[PDB]
Amino acid sequence: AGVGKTVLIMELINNVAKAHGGYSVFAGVGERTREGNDLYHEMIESGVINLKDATSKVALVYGQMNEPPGARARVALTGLTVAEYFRDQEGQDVLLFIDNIFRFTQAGSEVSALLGRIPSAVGYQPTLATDMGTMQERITTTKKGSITSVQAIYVPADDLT
Amino acid sequence: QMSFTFASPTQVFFNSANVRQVDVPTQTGAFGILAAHVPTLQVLRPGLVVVHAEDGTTSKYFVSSGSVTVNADSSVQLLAEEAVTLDMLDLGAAKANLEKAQSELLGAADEATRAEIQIRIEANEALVKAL
Amino acid sequence: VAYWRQAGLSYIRYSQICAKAVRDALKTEFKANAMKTSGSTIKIVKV
Amino acid sequence: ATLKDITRRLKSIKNIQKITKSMKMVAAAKYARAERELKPARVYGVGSLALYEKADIKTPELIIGVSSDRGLCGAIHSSVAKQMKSEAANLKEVKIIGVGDKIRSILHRTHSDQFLVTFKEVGRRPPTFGDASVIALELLNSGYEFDEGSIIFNRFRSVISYKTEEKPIFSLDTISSAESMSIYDDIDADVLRNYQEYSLANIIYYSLKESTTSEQSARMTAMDNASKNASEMIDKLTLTFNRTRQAVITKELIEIISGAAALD
Amino acid sequence: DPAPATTFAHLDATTVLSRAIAELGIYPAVDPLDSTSRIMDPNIVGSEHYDVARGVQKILQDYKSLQDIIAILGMDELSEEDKLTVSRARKIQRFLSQPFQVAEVFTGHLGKLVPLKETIKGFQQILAGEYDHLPEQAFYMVGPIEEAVAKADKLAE
Amino acid sequence: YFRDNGKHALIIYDDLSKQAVAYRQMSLLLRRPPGREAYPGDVFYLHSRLLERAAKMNDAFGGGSLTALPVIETQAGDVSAYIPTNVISITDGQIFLETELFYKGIRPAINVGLSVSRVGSAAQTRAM
Repeated sequence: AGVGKTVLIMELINNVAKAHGGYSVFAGVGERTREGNDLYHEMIESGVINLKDATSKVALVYGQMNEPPGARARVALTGLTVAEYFRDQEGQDVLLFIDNIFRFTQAGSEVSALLGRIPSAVGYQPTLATDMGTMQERITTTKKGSITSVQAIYVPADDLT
Repeated sequence: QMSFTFASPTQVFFNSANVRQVDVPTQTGAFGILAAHVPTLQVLRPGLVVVHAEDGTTSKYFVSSGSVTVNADSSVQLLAEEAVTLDMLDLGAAKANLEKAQSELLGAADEATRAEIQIRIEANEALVKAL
Repeated sequence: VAYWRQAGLSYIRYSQICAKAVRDALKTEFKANAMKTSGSTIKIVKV
Repeated sequence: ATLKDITRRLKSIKNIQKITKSMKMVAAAKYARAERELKPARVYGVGSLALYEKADIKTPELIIGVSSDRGLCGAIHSSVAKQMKSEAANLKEVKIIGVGDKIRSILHRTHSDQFLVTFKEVGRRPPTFGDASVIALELLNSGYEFDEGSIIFNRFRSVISYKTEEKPIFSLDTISSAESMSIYDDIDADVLRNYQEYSLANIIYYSLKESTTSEQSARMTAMDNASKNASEMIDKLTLTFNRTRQAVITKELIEIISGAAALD
Repeated sequence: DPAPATTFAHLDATTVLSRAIAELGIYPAVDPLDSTSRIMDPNIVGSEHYDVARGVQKILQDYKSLQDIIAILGMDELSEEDKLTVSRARKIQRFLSQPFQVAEVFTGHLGKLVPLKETIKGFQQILAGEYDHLPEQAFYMVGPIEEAVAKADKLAE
Repeated sequence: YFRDNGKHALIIYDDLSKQAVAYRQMSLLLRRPPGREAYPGDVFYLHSRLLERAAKMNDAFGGGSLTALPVIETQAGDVSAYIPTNVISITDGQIFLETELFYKGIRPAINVGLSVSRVGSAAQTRAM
């Protein structure tokens, strides 16, 4: 955390998304305003977002905590939707940062309950997999390019069970 | 040839090394064990060991005590209680010790003590040999 | 049996003093190791 | 049960894991050293036997355990213990010297009266020739000398091994009149003795140093044992743990909801 | 689990299969000190069985205590009687193990049957230490205890 | 109000642990679902939205700030409890205090590992 994880990621973007003409989408899932800020300047600073240049190579899409669940939940579909735009349209091999998808997941579960639905044991929406599956299956490699997914993934409860 | 084993608990210097002679400060005083020297068992005196090794060397040592062993077998065993190459003794100390030691002898008054001081004195002598 | 086997004296007794006297001799540099190499953590009991 | 119980468990095991390791590496350090430092000694002590080798002397009349002062970080002592009581049957005069208080410890088996002396805390800050000489010297004096017996010590053998030795212990200059004694000439119930002595010292030292080495590898080893055990054991539980943990949650969510959903 | 919990109420003899045991490859699989019959009696089972069993039950139970101990304490510094029992228990265990008489397909052996007295006797014998200065191996997958001794012999090679 | 008044405030929320309870109690009482750990799910959101309102602002906002010290009182180190866990995932670190030390008299009594300022090291006095 804060090790320049993001930085590394920027560097990756730099190495690749520059190199091969990949672009990036960042889905700030469960991000702190603070962290999105952090990124913001990091990108600004880095000039991998360039608010005067198209060397702003990243569209930042934010689906932060502070939103209603639905938004955060859906930010996943959304982020996908952009990259698909780049992918197919812009032929791209997209780097898709969805960070931290876990919180998205949480959101799914959050609503699950509040969708009157049973989520499941461990809280989890029982559809957890399908939600995912369907999401994941959008994300892929095709005859359209690739949406290559760099996903910040929290070790939930430092458990995985 | 004679296989010379030179050790102290501290160190093994030679271990059955084909040394031609070692001349020993045994309590004999010496007997300068030749490769053709009858096997013999000796208790070591404080004096100096000279390791005439079949190699154009005679190596210098002081040993305090212990036992030296001349096996029937080609091996000679210096099992030196304190084993030093003369290289590490301290001359300065010796003299200084020696006066002191004698002094203490002058004040020694058990047979044993006397023995001991004298021993010590002597020690300094046997060191003094080198030193 | 003379003065290091005195009338008595262990050869040890002697010996150790000899060696000890050697240890006493030599340089100091070495003597650090000396007692170190001639501890006597041998505490003693009869049982 | 519960995770409690488990953690209660875990807690310690983990502690253990560490502890064992503390004890381990420390032991290993000592050990490492002990071995290392053992080289000149090895020779030296091997030396000690010089002619005991080339003719042992028989005593129809000197059992002496040598162990460290602690154990149960291994059954180190138990080996000698074995070998010494076993000895004691065989023997003459059984007066015993225990270098090691883990020698005292075992010995009480008619070996509280039949100790002659005991030497103590030779580990925990090593033993030495200095010590050896000490134990040697006083040992003599006592009308106990050769009464045959053994010097039973832990002869270190390899990192992974030692084999606890037992010896013939002979110091009667008299049967070291007989035999070979002549042959490697230069002898006197002096020089004899003053080697017999010296080799008693050499051995006593040596053996001792082996002993301790053996222990140091043995505690380390004991600590090995443990940690390996520890680690799995932990491993296992922690799942089971987790499971039950989750079990909670799940169940609990049940209990709660759908246990106190619209249904309660 | 409630279900079994209930079940017990109706039971008369419980054959508790132990996964723990089983996994050791053991067939029989039973958790012995759970596999019971209430009609444990110095009368009905006669005391011979009963006691022998109680002694056995005990030792196994005791041993059981020890598992835990050795598990965590390695082994090796225990009472040697325990050491003995531990092994014995294993023999006993092993002896309790029987090859399969129908499932040579599973076993590659035939399985056996032990007329009860040879059994009571059996334990009495092991208890008697009669076998216990032996390797532990042979008792495994056996029928009558004598034969386990026989089996010992072949193994004592 | 201070934050926007370029002013730097510290609110210590003592305790939101207690809020969660109350709110759960509230939720459930509304005979309406809660969420996870039987606690309302978006209580996280709740708090997230609450807590996001604590911030370090630029100049436009007078540079003000709202510094938050939320407090959560653990029960037997059970941060694992989803809701604490929640809070953690929002926080900028958490300050773990350990009783053992306290009892030891060791005061500060902190569990150090668990005491965290996630990267709070970009506002440290060189002296320090």
